[PDB]
Amino acid sequence: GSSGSSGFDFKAGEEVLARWTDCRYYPAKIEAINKEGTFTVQFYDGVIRCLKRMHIKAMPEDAKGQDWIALVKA
Repeated sequence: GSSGSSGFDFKAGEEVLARWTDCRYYPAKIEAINKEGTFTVQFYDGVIRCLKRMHIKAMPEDAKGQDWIALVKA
């Protein structure tokens, strides 16, 4: 526990962040899941590589927009 539960949904075509040859994170998307014991991903440049879950993260709501966090009905 002690780390939240706000989301964990991952699928082929989902947009994500990943660590690259450069230590900074960058906008990417999932191309495949467990297909080669790894997560295949594609970057905005068009390049495709395979990584572990330990090098990939879900992007924030600020990277997508039009969210509903703390905007419940009344």
